[PDB]
Amino acid sequence: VLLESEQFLTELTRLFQKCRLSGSVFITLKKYDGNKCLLRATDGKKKISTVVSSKEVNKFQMAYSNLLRANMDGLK
Amino acid sequence: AQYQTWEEFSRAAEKLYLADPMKARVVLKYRHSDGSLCIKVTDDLVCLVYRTDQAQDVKKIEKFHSQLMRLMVA
Repeated sequence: VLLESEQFLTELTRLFQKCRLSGSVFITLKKYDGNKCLLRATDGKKKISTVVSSKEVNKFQMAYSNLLRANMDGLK
Repeated sequence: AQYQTWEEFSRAAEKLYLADPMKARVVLKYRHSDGSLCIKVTDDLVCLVYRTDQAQDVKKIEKFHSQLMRLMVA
């Protein structure tokens, strides 16, 4: 579903919290025009899509980076 | 294909992106149950994969993803 940049962050956060015991979160980046970019998040059951333009790329970048680093932990 | 190294996978991905921007794409998959993170970039002619999350490399993975986003938005 096409969603704005704000609610996409909390949807992705809830997706991260959902697959803690089982599941994988897929994040895809691709250049979509019809400059704009397309980002989709899908764990297999729920699909979320968001388009980011150059007017809010800077605002979206820091939030996306903080969210991505917050909910990823592997092997030390 | 599966270049399990650093400073070589990223350069190859950048070269693939510069080869064709309309078809280049990257998919990020994280599995919390196994604690594994995998990076795959597809150019529709070649595909590269990268297992062994190496949690120390989270910053250099997210920075690469954001850098690709910046080029996709420029």
